[PDB]
Amino acid sequence: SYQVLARKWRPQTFADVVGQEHVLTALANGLSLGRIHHAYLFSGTRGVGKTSIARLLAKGLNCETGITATPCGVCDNCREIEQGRFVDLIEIDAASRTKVEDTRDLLDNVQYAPARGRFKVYLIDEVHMLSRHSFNALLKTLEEPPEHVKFLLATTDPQKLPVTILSRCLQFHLKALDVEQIRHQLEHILNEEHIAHEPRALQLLARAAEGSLRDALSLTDQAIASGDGQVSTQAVSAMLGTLDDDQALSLVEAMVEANGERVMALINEAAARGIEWEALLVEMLGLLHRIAMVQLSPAALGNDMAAIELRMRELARTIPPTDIQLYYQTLLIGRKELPYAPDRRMGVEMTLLRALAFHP
Amino acid sequence: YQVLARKWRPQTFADVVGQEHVLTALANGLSLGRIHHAYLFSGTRGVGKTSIARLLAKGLNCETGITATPCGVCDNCREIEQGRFVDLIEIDAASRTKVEDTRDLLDNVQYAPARGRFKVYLIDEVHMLSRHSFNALLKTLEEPPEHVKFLLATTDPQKLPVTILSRCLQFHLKALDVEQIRHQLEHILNEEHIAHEPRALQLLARAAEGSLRDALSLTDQAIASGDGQVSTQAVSAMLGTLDDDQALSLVEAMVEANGERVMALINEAAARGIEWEALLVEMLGLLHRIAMVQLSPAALGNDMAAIELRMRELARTIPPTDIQLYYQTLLIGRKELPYAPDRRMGVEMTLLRALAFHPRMPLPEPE
Amino acid sequence: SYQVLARKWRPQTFADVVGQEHVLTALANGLSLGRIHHAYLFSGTRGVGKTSIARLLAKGLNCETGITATPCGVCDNCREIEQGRFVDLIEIDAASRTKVEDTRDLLDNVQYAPARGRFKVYLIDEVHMLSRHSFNALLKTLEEPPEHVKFLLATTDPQKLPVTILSRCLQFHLKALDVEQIRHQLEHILNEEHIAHEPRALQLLARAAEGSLRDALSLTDQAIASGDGQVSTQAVSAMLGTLDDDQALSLVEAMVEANGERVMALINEAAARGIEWEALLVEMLGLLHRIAMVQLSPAALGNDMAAIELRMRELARTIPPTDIQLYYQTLLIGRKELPYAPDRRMGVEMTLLRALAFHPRMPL
Amino acid sequence: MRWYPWLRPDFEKLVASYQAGRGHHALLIQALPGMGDDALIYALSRYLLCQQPQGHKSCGHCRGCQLMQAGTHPDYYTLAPEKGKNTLGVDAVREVTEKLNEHARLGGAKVVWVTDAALLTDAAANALLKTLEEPPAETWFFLATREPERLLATLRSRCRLHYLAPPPEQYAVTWLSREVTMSQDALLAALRLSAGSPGAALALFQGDNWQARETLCQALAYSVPSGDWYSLLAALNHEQAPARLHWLATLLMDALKRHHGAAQVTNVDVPGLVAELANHLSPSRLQAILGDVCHIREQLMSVTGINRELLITDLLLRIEHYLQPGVVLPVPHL
Amino acid sequence: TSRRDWQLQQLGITQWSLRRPGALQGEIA
Amino acid sequence: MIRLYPEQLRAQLNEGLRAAYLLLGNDPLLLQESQDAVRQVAAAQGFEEHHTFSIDPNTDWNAIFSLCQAMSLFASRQTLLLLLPENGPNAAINEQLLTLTGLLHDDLLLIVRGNKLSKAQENAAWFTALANRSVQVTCQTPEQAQLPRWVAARAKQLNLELDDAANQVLCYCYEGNLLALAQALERLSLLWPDGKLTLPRVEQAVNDAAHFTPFHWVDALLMGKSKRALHILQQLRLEGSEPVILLRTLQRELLLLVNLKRQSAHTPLRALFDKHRVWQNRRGMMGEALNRLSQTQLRQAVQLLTRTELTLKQDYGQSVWAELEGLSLLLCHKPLADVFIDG
DNA sequence: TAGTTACAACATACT
DNA sequence: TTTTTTAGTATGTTGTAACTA
Ligand SMILES: Nc1ncnc2c1ncn2[C@@H]1O[C@H](COP(=O)(O)OP(=O)(O)O)[C@@H](O)[C@H]1O
Ligand SMILES: Nc1ncnc2c1ncn2[C@@H]1O[C@H](COP(=O)(O)OP(=O)(O)O)[C@@H](O)[C@H]1O
Ligand SMILES: Nc1ncnc2c1ncn2[C@@H]1O[C@H](COP(=O)(O)OP(=O)(O)O)[C@@H](O)[C@H]1O
Ligand code: ALF
Ligand code: ALF
Ligand code: ALF
Ligand SMILES: [Mg+2]
Ligand SMILES: [Mg+2]
Ligand SMILES: [Mg+2]
Ligand SMILES: [Zn+2]
Ligand SMILES: [Zn+2]
Ligand SMILES: [Zn+2]
Ligand SMILES: [Zn+2]
Repeated sequence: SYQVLARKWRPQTFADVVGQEHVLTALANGLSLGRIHHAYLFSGTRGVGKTSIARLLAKGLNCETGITATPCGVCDNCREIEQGRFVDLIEIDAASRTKVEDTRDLLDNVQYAPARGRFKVYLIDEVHMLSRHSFNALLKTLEEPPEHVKFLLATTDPQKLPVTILSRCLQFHLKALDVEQIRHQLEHILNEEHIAHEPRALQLLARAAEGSLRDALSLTDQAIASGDGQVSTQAVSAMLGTLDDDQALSLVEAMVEANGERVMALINEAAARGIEWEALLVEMLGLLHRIAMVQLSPAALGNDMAAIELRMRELARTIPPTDIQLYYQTLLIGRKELPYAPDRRMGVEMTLLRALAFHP
Repeated sequence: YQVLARKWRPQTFADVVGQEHVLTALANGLSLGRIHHAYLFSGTRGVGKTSIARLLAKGLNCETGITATPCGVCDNCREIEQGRFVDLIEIDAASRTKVEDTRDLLDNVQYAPARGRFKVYLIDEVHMLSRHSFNALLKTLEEPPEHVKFLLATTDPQKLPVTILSRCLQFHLKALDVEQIRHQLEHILNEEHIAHEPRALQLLARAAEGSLRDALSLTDQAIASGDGQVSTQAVSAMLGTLDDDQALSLVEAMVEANGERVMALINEAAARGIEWEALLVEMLGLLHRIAMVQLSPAALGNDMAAIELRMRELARTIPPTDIQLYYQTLLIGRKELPYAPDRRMGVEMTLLRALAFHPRMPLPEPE
Repeated sequence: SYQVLARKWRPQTFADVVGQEHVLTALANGLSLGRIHHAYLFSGTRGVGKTSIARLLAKGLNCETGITATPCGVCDNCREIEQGRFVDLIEIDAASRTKVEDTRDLLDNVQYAPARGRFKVYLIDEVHMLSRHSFNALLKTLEEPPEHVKFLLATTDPQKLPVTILSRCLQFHLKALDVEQIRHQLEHILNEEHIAHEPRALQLLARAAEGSLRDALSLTDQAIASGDGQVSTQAVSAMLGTLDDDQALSLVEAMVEANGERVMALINEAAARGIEWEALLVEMLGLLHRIAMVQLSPAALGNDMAAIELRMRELARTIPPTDIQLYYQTLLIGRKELPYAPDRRMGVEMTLLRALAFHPRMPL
Repeated sequence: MRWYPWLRPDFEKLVASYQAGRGHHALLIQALPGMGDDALIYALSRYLLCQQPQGHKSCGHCRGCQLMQAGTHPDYYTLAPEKGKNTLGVDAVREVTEKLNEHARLGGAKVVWVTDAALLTDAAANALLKTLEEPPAETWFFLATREPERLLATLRSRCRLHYLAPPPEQYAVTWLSREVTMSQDALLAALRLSAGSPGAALALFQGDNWQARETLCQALAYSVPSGDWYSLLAALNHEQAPARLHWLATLLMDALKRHHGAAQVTNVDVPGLVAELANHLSPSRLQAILGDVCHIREQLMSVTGINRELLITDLLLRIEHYLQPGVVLPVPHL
Repeated sequence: TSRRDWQLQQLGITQWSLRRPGALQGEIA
Repeated sequence: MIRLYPEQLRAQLNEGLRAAYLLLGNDPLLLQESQDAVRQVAAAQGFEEHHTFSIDPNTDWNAIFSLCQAMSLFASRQTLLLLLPENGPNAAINEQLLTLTGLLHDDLLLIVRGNKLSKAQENAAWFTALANRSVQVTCQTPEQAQLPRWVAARAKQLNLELDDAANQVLCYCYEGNLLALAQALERLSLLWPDGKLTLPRVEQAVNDAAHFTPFHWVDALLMGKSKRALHILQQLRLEGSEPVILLRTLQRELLLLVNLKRQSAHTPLRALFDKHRVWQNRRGMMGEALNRLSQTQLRQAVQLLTRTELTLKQDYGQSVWAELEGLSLLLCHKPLADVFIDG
């Protein structure tokens, strides 16, 4: 019955979630006061936990003890909702039920009283792609639902929804989790699972997660599977191609001076070794941004990057700020068009060749 | 306990906010007695199409008689409020689109009303009806019996056939204004015994964007966050918008080529914990407002009174061309922001681009 | 009470019909000379008088006096037809009866002779809503019709009808009901109804009708209610302003004239209506593109936009071609950058500002 | 579906995870065409469906193996585009998803193979998210993609990524020289054209594609001196236009690289053609031509139902316009 | 041409030059 | 199988009759008139009952056989009317038809109506069977060149006087739609019993209704008739023609002009037409078109056409018609500024 | 012992 | 005299045949 971390560690209580304090505080206050609304809408980026919060909210509403913001988790209703076989909790996969006739059948169902619980929650997920007829059908019932029905909605792209449906529901916008929050969660999960880990390894995984905790756990499983059951800096670095010491710095220096032979040789050597081309561009962008900051203020440069401090400062004193902008812009275009190039290496060569023409 | 939008509804013509022109026409018609047989209501969301139509049905079937001021106490009035009046037939066109349903409706118009003076058919979201459904209603709508009236409400009347429009009187509602929304919120909160502040209500009204249902929905959310109080601090955090003073200060630093101050503001903004997309949007908004003021003195609204003089001096000093360069530079930065390695890096680099290409004080270029 | 203007003032004689000379004249000659066809088709814009003429023709054929172009309007047959309770006149709403199951029952009793009339006339309204089988059944009975029956067809979509049915009937295409003709009828109705009016009020309503007389009556009834029993130019002008939807053309005129105040006023009222700003730019681009082609050739403008032909023509003559190109190019750039603007409302305003003043500096 | 020597190490690692009972229900494998990714997936699926496994290899004699060999298995689902269709619709995805929820017919595991997730439509991808996130007990998904970036972000977050690296160039060229008989220059050119993926280069030699390339080079050799680029329409107008456009782009890049001065060039078998390109064209023109050739190629592959002759005809006429003096050139946008 | 406008051209930013100063109603300066 | 015209059909029927009549065409008006005339003649000769049916692959082949077997040696005079397949006759239809030819009696009459038969279908077995038993009449819609003669002759039939100006107006407003034109003359006669019609009289009772095809639009562009090109586009848009069809029809001709123009510099133009199998009647328009147009204009037209195609396929824009109007004016030799071209 | 469900053909709208 | 068409997903109406209440 093995299940991946992303499925095993789903929150079962409000205190177990990471971040989203404002959303939890608003929900907790409403239940305590009694200002319970009909329709709730959760929006945000992927992996933030819209479904987890919505499922927790349903548990509190139908809990045996009462309408509370801290579900017991032991009563019959709580456990069944966790398993996912609760009669009153109706979950609809809007991605596979785009047909309007499915929606019409749902509306005729709401007229009946709940079986056991005191509320009949209709959790609709991926609601951002229902047919236009399906949305319009919900308008009349969603405006004035019966006393004993609640609607919970989750979506990733609320821009597609009609303006009319949005006006009838409370909107909770969730923010992407911070790097520190992601790193703390990963360390807690690994510690509970008794798995070896290192400080820098977690930092690399959290940085690459790009604010999505779902993606962070997916990378963690990939590293563990290929890391011989352990997470190590060398294993993670080999997982996602990371430049070691000065691979990006040497390339940009050749590019600025407009030396074709050096740039091509560096690219050829890099290709033979084997690296992530996207990672190469990201690091090159980072150096250009740092050089621009140094020109604004010499103290901007951090003390950590003292190995190449002399080389970077020399570039700042030599290259006008305007030229740095052109190089920064060109590399952004290269990253934009990299997936659509005939080959990843070919796209990079085009990007570098374009930049070499800027120099007089 | 109950939802504000559902609990607070207009039960009389005096309780509606705005839409005076529509009410004047309806009041005159009922008083004179020149009652049509097909009304069409149009407008944006949350403007009061259904509320106005429901009120009209109350007046026609009131026990006292056909009056523009329903008593609200007789049996007919109260039942219509509860939505269980026999002679008031409400049809959800969104859920009843097939022509078969429409033909069933036309087979019941002949029968006389049970108790009410008229049998009123209220069709909501009528623009969802199928093409065949429209033509089925086309013939009967022109010459209905003496004891039937048709009320139609649609958000997008452009979808209806041209023939249907010519057969009915069409009233087009208008979006509520900021002042009208603010006054209604003050009345509702005061009647609900909930504390509030002048600035919080202005923000809620501004975010409503010409709708009253939106304002009530935001008010319910704000009350929950503030634990029964609607404070400016709670609302500002909820909307995720920083005060215009911080945004204006950052713009003032940018125009004067004071890079050190710009970096300091960014660091403070980072500590605050606000999305970096919001900062660019607000900076773009202020620059656009300056251009509008530079076009005409009356462009500036009453909401931005606190920083009225600060923006006026900026418009006088900065030439129009410089405003365009700053505005366009931020737009390009916003396009490329997703592709930057980090949000801070994208925003910071965008600002440095403006300083590098400053019209009068560029950054020092080394030899 | 007081009925409705449309229902109350139904035409009852060939003289009461406004315009449509090329239709009434042909019918009068045919009835007088006895040359009568078996199938008649009426086509035209909505609310132009297709049904009204059909009933008058039916009453004339079935009148007690005989086949006369001018019905007496007093005999028993005439009054019953007007009241709509005449047995020999069968009126069918094809829109509400589309399935062939009902059509067969209707066509079974065509063989029987009329009970109390010279002819048994079948009136079909919205005949373009009949299924494929219904057309086949109708065509079958129409190929060899008895000499004692007639078929009158009224529709606004003659294209949908099969070519076979079209070739076996004479079709009259009613024309748009002018502008002055609508005004004259409104003046006649109002003074006969004892309602005050002014010359300006009638002219504004006539133009808003746009060739449909039913629309004018509907607007006139609305204006009376707004004016509290009177039709004043002030009340009418306010009502029309609330229903205006020609913002895009107004913006172009204000843009060319360089009136910042006028442009902002148009935007404010447009926002109150709730227009989609993306749509507004697209239609403005179409108007600018259309004007440019009109300059290239006078025939580039068709009859689809006859309502605003005069305004479009004036812009082409005055505005030099270069200005149109510059305005069109500026709007193209504005549309591309609209998604990234702080707000859609702000995006349109900024683009219009760049149209009034400022011009792009192209390479080289 | 040919099993290649270099798939030996990768296959062993994946089997160990499943053999240990700690596998991932969703696996995404990225590899260039001709890398034998289908064979790796096929071997894994065969092992999973076997009822009496014998180490890593399947027994080949149980009922599951017999049904799999016959080509029909109750619990083996495949999602591929139709014969005439170039995309996978949403109806097929919903068909498989409904069947998965039912109890296993044979009582064993259920495996779903997606031939190419890059061909999924937007509607199809979203319908697969809910089932892929929390599939029922004993359900395994396998996906193959050429570029995970194009894949939907939400979908890509569901699966575990696995990357197959091409073998070293020296190993690859030796393998090809044993498979076919060609000169070293020809072998190097084919391998580099295929982005260093063996098997894809083998496809060029075994088929008639190599003759088409020679015709294009001869036509391009005549066009460059006279400048009548319109004559190349005959050699480019074909059902395999995207492949030929890629070849033309490679020639332009090599000439441009030679102009700056470099050692490695993709087209090593034809030094003469690249020399002529550098002499008769300037670096600025080469970049402009290269940019649009890549752009038009993307439109041809991406846009469905787009006419081919019109696009290529416009390209050649447009290119001829650039070669004229005093003509501006395109710049990349954002 | 100058280097400033050429770099802006390559950077993807257009320059707007005032055409009808009479349209603006204020102390534009 | 003697090809004739509908005008001569009445004279031919008066002289004598035959067992079968096979009239082919694409003009509904002419087919109806011929059908009515044959029916009237048959009724006069003593026919009492008539039958109508349709022949096509969808129609059961065995059903056609039963209809053929329905004929009997001893039976009353009957008339059978058939309609050719919409797509065209095939081998199975030929077998059914030639079976009918074997089963023929004087009592039964055969009438088939439909589109013109291709040269391949002319040599069908059924066609050879009715070589002498049937007559043929063409019912193709006259072209604009031959239209005014037809209008004048039809007017003379109804003893009406039409001026030259009136004739042009009727052709202009009813080009390709004879059914409307036929009834239009009838309505005018009712309005004016005098029988003489002038320009002011006809204009009052004439509306706009015409049918065009994409080939007509392409022909106008080559000739340079800007007025017709815009008029044709407006009619096509009102009808509801698919824009994609127009693009493809123009694409083949436009690409051919580019190829001919480019390669005609050093060789005589006559050879190019011969090797491209250019139709003889179209040589005149092709030759003048190349001289009028230039290479620069051709490139712009191709570029404009390409952008329009891309917008339709992916952007799903509804402004395709506006682009077509701009392209039409470009090909009419009148200069068109940039910004409209190439976006 | 007669009606309902499923399938086929044709038309329309939005991406 | 003979040439003409992008593709996918969703909704609605009418008519006919086979299987079940
Ligand atoms: N705020 C959070 N707190 C704890 N875990 C989270 C949070 N957000 C996401 N996760 C983890 O990510 C996994 C998927 O999250 P999910 O509920 O699917 O979010 P979404 O609805 O955005 O896909 C969960 O199993 C959970 O372990
Ligand atoms: N003019 C108005 N006056 C008072 N309340 C209004 C008005 N317009 C809208 N509302 C409020 O908005 C809520 C929803 O309005 P609704 O009936 O849905 O209008 P619509 O039918 O136009 O969407 C109502 O509960 C009502 O209280
Ligand atoms: N030619 C006309 N003369 C007078 N009134 C007309 C005329 N055409 C239309 N109307 C007015 O329009 C109203 C409705 O006409 P209607 O019967 O709907 O015509 P249609 O069938 O063309 O829609 C009538 O009350 C009539 O007064
Ligand atoms: F919010 Al998700 F899968 F990322 F439902
Ligand atoms: F009920 Al509404 F606009 F949302 F009329
Ligand atoms: F056009 Al009508 F009744 F509306 F004939
Ligand atoms: Mg979710
Ligand atoms: Mg409503
Ligand atoms: Mg009518
Ligand atoms: Zn509990
Ligand atoms: Zn009352
Ligand atoms: Zn009479
Ligand atoms: Zn086995």
